Amino acid sequence: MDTSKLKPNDPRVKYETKQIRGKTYSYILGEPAGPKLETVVLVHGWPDMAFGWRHQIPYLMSLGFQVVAPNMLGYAGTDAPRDLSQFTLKSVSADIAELARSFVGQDGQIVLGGHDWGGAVVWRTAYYHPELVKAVFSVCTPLHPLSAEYKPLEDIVAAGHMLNFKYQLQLKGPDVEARIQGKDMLRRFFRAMFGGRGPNGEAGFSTSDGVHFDVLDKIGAPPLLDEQELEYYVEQYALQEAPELRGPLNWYRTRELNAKDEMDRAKNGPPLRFEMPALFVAASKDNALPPAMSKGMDAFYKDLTRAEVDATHWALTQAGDEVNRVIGEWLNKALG
Ligand SMILES: O=C(Nc1ccc(OC(F)(F)F)cc1)N1CCC(Cc2cnc3ccccc3c2)CC1
Repeated sequence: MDTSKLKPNDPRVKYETKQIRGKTYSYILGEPAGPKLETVVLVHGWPDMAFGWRHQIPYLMSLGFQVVAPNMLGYAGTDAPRDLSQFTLKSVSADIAELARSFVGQDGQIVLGGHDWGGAVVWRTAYYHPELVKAVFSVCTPLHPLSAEYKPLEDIVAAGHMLNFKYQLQLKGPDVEARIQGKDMLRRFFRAMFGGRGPNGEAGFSTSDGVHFDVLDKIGAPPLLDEQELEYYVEQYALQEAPELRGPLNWYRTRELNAKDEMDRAKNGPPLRFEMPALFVAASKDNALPPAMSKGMDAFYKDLTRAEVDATHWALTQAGDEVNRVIGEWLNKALG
């Protein structure tokens, strides 16, 4: 089988829509070679897309897995409700359960794979729905404990803490949504997000000030995306209603919301415990989420697998041939 990465609107996959929990959920369906072992749900992050697994989906299809990878809430052909409560990691965990059970049955079981914000989803979905996650893994994103207190992110960086998150302030703010609308800003925006730099090495994104709008006129075509996926990321992001990034940025506007759900579970609900197999693929140059943040991840697992790729936050495509190698071998022994 052709195990190369997925090309834009690749014929080796199905582009299907399925209504779940009130919204339309676009997804890609990558189907196995021969009789499937399992079904795998792949979850991207910000500002990624189901297409962000181009190196993984065909590889997992070639391993005999049925692969579904949905565009999440706010991204591409999936709906973006106005309700902030729909972008909480809980409700979206409830989404992934319904989309899974839409494919393997209510008693079925799934190998869950997420990354970035989707990396935080698949742990939540493994926490909320352990009836279903036979094996869960996350790339770049390590487990964060259930939130017990809510602090506005402004107050946390005002005391010098969590400065690696100071970009969500502006992101959650009106700036990125108001300034990046239409194919033209989105295109330059994606040059920025995927490693673009300007004539004097200005970066379109930094973890402290987020999107830099003054550089994005000057920023070149990206090292981690050819022209056709950059134009595929923009053709697909234009699917959302202007301002097209309300949904994609909405994943950052739910700090207090997720707090209320997890303060509930940190006090009443069960503790953060994973008794199903788990892989964690850290990316070395993930300037967004450093591999030190993984820290005391392992004290929450019966059987956790550690891994690390010398790569940026965009580990699915940069280190894709090394990531596919890592997930495959872990999947092979985790399921036996
Ligand atoms: O913003 C994120 N990723 C990202 C950042 C910058 C990017 O631009 C580029 F990297 F390309 F330059 C691209 C993606 N997140 C991904 C992981 C989420 C999981 C999470 C949730 N809550 C937490 C609460 C307390 C402690 C840790 C927590 C971690 C956070 C947001």
